[PDB]
Amino acid sequence: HPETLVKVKDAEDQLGGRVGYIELDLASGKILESFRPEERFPMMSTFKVLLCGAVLSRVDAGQEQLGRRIHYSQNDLVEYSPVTEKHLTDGMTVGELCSAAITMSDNTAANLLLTTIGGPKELTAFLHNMGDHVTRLDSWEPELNEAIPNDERDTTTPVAMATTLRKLLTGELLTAASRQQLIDWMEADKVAGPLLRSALPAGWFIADKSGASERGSRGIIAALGPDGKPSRIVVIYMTGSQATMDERNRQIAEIGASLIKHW
Ligand SMILES: *[B]([O])([O])[C]([C]C1=[C]C(C([O])=O)=[C][C]=[C]1)[N]C(=O)[C]([N])C1=[C][C]=[C][C]=[C]1
Ligand SMILES: [Ca+2]
Repeated sequence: HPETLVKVKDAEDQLGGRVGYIELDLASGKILESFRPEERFPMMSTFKVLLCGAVLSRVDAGQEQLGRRIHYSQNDLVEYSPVTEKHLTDGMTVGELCSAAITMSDNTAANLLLTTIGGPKELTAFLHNMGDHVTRLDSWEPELNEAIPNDERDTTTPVAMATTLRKLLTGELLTAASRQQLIDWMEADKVAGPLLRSALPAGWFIADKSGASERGSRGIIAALGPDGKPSRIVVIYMTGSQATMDERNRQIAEIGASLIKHW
């Protein structure tokens, strides 16, 4: 069962492109191990967590309500909108939109939530304002990461993402209720079964968020640990290859197995 760094390097040998990885201790924030920690990768759908962090920050500031209902029309729908496409008559609450963006990777939900904050540049401003001067969102879904490769637009680094996720889940950046709501949505993720979850032993906690481009890229962010409580953050990104989705998934699952077996 290869050591995690050995397995990450092997994944990159087999896939082509780059694989980036970091593991942080959740309590201390210390980097436990990493590979390409400071290199840029496309965020893909992993940004949806950060988006909902910004929404929750607005809640905490008295500027938004999770119960506020948003109506939208057929013309607002984009690709990969399995939840929002079923609510054209009734609309969805802000909190429902975050649940759908996080748990189902719903793209229209994410775009609606981006409208609530004024667009991708405002999410960047939110990240900047929490001390992340690396991560940037510039585009909407689904063009995010599909229109001509890393111009630094729509990218993060493993360390920036892991650091920022730790601050959202543990900091007093968010209120206790909002921190808990964010991790609850990640825990309820429905679409990342083939990834880290496939390696997870019974009894363990995981809160995660996956992402994909059609070709070349995959990723996941997670807070996980034994005995029902998260104790570490893991971020894995891969980009730049011509590997199949099955291949990409397999390699993330095998990195997961290594990190669990060598915990
Ligand atoms: B997202 O990664 O930006 C988004 C939706 C999506 C999420 C996931 C996941 O694992 O959470 C898997 C697949 C799609 N990506 C896209 O909209 C992207 N254009 C896309 C579209 C089709 C297939 C793969 C990627
Ligand atoms: Ca290499």
